[PDB]
Amino acid sequence: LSCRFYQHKFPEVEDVVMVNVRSIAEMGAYVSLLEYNNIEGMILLSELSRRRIRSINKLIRIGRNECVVVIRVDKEKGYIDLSKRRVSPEEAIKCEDKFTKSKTVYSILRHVAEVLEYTKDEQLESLFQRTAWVFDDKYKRPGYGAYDAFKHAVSDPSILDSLDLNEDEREVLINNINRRLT
Amino acid sequence: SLVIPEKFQHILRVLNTNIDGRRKIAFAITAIKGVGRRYAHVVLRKADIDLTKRAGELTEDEVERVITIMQNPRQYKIPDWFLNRQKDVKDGKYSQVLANGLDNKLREDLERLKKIRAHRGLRHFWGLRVRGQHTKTTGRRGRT
Amino acid sequence: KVRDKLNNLVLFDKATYDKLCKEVPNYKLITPAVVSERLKIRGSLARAALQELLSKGLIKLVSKHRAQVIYTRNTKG
Amino acid sequence: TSRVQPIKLARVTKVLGRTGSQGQCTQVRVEFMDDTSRSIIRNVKGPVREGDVLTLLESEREARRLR
RNA sequence: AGCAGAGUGGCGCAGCGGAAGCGUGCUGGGCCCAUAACCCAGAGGUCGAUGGAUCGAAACCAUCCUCUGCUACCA
RNA sequence: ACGAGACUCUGGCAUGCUAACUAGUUACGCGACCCCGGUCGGCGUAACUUCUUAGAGGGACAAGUGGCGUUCAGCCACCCGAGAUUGAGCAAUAACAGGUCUGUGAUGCCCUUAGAUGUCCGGGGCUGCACGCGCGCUACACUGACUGGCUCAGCGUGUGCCUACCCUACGCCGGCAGGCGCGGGUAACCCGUUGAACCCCAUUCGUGAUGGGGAUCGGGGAUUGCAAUUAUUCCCCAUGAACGAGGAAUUCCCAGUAAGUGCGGGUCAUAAGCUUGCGUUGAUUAAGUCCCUGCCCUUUGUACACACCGCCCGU
Repeated sequence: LSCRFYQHKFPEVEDVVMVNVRSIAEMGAYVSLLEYNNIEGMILLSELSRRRIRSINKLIRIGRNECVVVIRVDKEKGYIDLSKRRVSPEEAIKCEDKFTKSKTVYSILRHVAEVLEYTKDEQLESLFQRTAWVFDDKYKRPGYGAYDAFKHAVSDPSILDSLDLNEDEREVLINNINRRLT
Repeated sequence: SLVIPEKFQHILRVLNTNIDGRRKIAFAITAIKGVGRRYAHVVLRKADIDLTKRAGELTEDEVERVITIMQNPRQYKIPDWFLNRQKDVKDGKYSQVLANGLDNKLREDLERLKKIRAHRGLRHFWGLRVRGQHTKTTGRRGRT
Repeated sequence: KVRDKLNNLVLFDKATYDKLCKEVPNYKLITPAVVSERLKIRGSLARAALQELLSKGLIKLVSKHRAQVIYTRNTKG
Repeated sequence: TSRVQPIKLARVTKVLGRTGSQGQCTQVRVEFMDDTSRSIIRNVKGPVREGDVLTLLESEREARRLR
């Protein structure tokens, strides 16, 4: 069981993403966006570094994640062009923190989902919409509007029970937020 | 027929080993150590069992007849040259071994060679090749 | 990158039989490969079911070969 | 970008020498069909004939040399 | 004797729920007529230890051990 | 004047020429089966070279047409046309401290010559394994694996001097590897119309280290040889490991070509994962370049000439 992290199916242009590299090809390289349900991406050979490289696997490092910026996307066709050269050194810590909050939210909701025993794609998307995407749209922040909401809801059960998802599933989610997020 | 029958036994516990029932009966019985592809066709030809059925729907009397063909294959008119263990150095009998006699008799033959101190036994004790082939270029997974 | 090791049933249960009998004669192209993909059964089992449906007369033959066979539905008119 | 350039198709008039580092490119003299007076030079990859009409994604650049 | 830091490949170091890596050292191969530079691959890990929470911890909990930052023999 | 070319061999065609019971074709008769007509690599004999064999001659030469070119050498496309670039053989001056004294009763010098570095017999070794490297073979599967049936070739070779050891149709026995009395060929006659493999068709298998892959290993039976153990080889049943399309780097090739697939010869008493030939199926891409690795000619530069893998300055 797996799905996308945020409510957007494909990210917008000039947006930072953390992506997992899969294989290296001739014109580009095949990657997998872990926060967008492992969709197909492309990184260019000339875009890997601003200076002269000596080997392809100087900067490939197959299996380890990296930070990229979306240069051109195609929402109707499902193609995203990634960029490695156009990144700032100060963006890496904020991207890592955002991915940390997103991955702990995904792990907590996956744990709550396997407790509640709801194994379906549409039902799992409904659980995400009733659990995290509602507060994300309420706080108007794609990722920063969720972890602060769990941090407030760990101490405020009235703020926790604002979403009308269920009763026993809401109690299980509150128990998971109380035990994990401390 | 093609619908699953009642008491369709999935896992078959035969001769203290694990046998899948989803495989063909000419091939599901080949998972037993000691019996292979060629001798499996003879056994299901002596017994009146067709080769078009899976192993998971057969019952006690036919699998019991097949186990009798396993244990005593000589007097069901299986030819003597079809066997794996012939003309024994201990007693001189023709027999087919099914993993227990096979494993302990292979172990007893290896300790017999190691006790008799033949160079086949010394090569088996050292952990080398016995059939007389070149070791200079191959066998690189011997020891670290 | 999910593996999802397929475990195809060797024979039909209850739901597969009427699911086949209601949906397979309502499809455009029928081959044992696409029957095994859609109904998560074995390849030879799909061949036996298609031979049964051919003997029943609800499927017309198009071409036969030792590699694969081609089957299609009846005309709805 | 944010601009869809309409695709124009052009027919050659004369083939020139083969350019490129390995000699894999070729200089051709193409001409437009919406107004048959304009002649530019483009870089093509692959074998071309005389009277062979090519598709052009853009109609604004000019042919550069082997470098 | 009192409070804190560190305990991770031969060496130094990053890490905090889904999970053994980095720089360096060693071995081997390629490139070349050959060597040095350059590239590739691998071996090398009780993550100091005990019991427990958790579906699941090297990290969370309590203790001890080893080396340091401050008080110093305080009767 | 040598080299290139010129020259030779082979392939590609000629219903024209010479010829065939050690090659066939076409007609005729007989015989066999079927429903009046088809099949016979069944039997036998009246012409012939259409198939086959191999001899002499012919044919392609930029020959024609349209362009480019100083309209000179030549180039491009097209028509008629079996081919408008088939493949090999031979291959100059100069030198290499290239390899061979283990090809030779070809060989200078040195060593040794009866307790022999000559020679012979018996046994062993050239195969022995922490590891690295090169040439190759089988596979990592469903364009597939197994099982039946259908169905098509060409190069070859064959009873040897001391030298004994040939290729094989046919009958029986045995699952098979194999065994015995029987017939031909010293070869277009006999194996043989060389019923080859890949392919073709029809079942079984169903994404599973699986019916892929056959390494390792146990037991048994035959053949060769005086002798197999460190299994010569072959056959039968078990045993079913690694391997999920392969890093840096690197090899070969452009038309019946690469590649897949099998058959001959060399070694051979027993004998091919090698090599040389042969045949079947049969493609992708390209008609260019000097970027890489190198080669040919002219000009220029040089402190080099055992020749840049050279020479040389300083702590």
